[PDB]
Amino acid sequence: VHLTPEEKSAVTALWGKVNVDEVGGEALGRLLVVYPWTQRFFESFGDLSTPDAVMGNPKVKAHGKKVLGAFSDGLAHLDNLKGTFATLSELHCDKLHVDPENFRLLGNVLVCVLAHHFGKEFTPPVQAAYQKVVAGVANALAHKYH
Amino acid sequence: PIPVLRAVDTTSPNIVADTSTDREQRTFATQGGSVKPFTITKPSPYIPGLMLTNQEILYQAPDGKYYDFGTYNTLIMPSSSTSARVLPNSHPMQPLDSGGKMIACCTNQTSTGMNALRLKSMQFGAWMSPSKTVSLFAGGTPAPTDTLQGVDTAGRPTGKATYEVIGLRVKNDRAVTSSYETVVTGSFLTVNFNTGKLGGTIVGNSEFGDSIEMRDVNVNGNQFSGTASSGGHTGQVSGGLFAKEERFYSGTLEHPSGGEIGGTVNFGSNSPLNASFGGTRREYNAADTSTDTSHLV
Amino acid sequence: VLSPADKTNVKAAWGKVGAHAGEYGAEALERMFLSFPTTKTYFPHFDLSHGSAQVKGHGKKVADALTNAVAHVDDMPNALSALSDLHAHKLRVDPVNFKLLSHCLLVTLAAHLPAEFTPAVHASLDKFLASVSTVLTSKYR
Ligand code: HEM
Ligand code: HEM
Repeated sequence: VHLTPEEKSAVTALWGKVNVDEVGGEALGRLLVVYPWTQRFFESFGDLSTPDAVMGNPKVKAHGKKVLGAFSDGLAHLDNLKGTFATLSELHCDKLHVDPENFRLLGNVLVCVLAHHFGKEFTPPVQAAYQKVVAGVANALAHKYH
Repeated sequence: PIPVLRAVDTTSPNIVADTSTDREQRTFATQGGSVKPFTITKPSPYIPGLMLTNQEILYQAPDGKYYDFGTYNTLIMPSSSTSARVLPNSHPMQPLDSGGKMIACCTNQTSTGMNALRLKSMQFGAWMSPSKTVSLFAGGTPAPTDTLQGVDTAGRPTGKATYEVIGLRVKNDRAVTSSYETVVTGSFLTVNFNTGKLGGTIVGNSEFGDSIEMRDVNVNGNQFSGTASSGGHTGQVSGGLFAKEERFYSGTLEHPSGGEIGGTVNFGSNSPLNASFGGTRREYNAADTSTDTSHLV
Repeated sequence: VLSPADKTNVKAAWGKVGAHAGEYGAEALERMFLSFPTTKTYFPHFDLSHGSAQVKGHGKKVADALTNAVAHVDDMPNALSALSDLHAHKLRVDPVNFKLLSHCLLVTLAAHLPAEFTPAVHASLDKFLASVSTVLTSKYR
């Protein structure tokens, strides 16, 4: 992913305000609520029958922390996402058989969560920059299908 | 154990004080202290070799020293386990280099669930001296009067607005807070721009002490002042509306100025009843014609 | 297929947009054109720069059409027939483009309606927009 100076500083300046213990669990939570079939991959997490149940599921929150972790990792390696995400791509594609459309969906729910938190600071060009990042990540995560 | 907060060095070429008129801060403080605008240039923890430059605010204490707002000098964040959110009523203050202690409302980091803690244009809290005297404070970007609610149509402020707020005292070397639960339990203040009045109650509890009831408080532009009572004492209210107007990215007006509010209540020199408060606009309506301070629902 | 809950969630959230709907409309289009510049191909002789009155005008049209949809949420095929004529018969818009603009509307709504954009409501708005999209992308004469 090439980011512009203005783009890069914008993305990182916003990322710095992200509460890294909550925002990942938010995005994953919204994935499970907005695209409910994704719940099937986390049958082990217990009650996901309700939006409140989902959003207050401690294993969702915990696991969200890790997925945000990976996106944070990604920001430092925008120029080698495939390399960085190689182990994870194997997990998700070869082992779980997640349809890669769902990687794009999560990227987009994360973008919605950002805009939700940052409101008018999430300007069209700032979004466009985050789209490049989430598309990079999703493609890197899908690499083993390609 | 909570670590010691060291004063910010504003001598650095990275920290540069902001002398623009539009970044002018205003502060209400029982015994001095003010919030002060800076531009601050700092590295990113997420991409190396970057320097990011952003507008920010620092707290200047009465002893002259400057402090930032971080994890340890801000109110215990409420737990996220349920849908529900409780604010603990008692919070530790952070020891400073100077001997003193500090508490403030919030950082600039994201959170969910409890709107009165999500301040963007103001801070409130308290500074304790090495002598154990306390200056409680509330300060920020004042709401420009040209873009207060009703002004677009009527050239003067009109209507009502209702704010959700948290009050703060210091008792026994701890910050104590008004009851707040998600609302289920909270504190509401309502400004009537028709009558120029402000009404409402900061709801007390075991830790905070008695409620503070707004008695006769007048509003003028983006200032207010007057009287409150709490447990048979009378206190002096001083405060203001905060935050610039919100605009669509086109430039069109989206929300009027004054989406945030804050102040102090002063019961007496070094009285432990003294309070700061702050909060966020929960409902407004410029065409409201009511002449009382009953809350918008 | 929208649930009854989904319908009221959409009515409530979109009701909140009120007379700023044109602004939400134009901002979603600007977000689309910047984030996904292949979508510009459908507007070959528009001015699509940051200020454009043409984008503004168009956004109000889009936003009003959605308000019409919301008002007729139970029978959108009949309500939106003329727009299906335009988008499916005349324009032949690839449906991917509707996912792109739907995503940009969701982002516009999250940025401006932070009280209202709960997880449940986000879910309804997405389903609603997918349903609108299906209708505008179908030939059903
Ligand atoms: C860009 C999108 C995503 C990222 C960055 C991501 C990242 C991760 C990470 C870091 C882990 C932890 C693996 C470990 O601890 O070694 C993980 C596990 C997992 N991911 Fe994802 N993931 C993404 C998308 C998805 C999607 C869309 C699904 C399903 C719809 C999914 C399902 C899972 C599952 C089921 C596990 C469980 C592994 C286990 O319990 O052993 N992921 N993911
Ligand atoms: C929620 C989704 C959409 C709605 C509600 C919508 C609605 C409309 C409406 C109301 C018009 C104008 C009809 C009139 O003049 O009375 C229009 C025109 C148009 N729409 Fe859409 N639209 C949507 C999505 C799209 C997308 C995704 C594209 C292309 C990427 C597209 C391309 C166009 C074009 C090219 C026109 C004609 C503009 C011209 O005069 O050159 N629309 N749309």
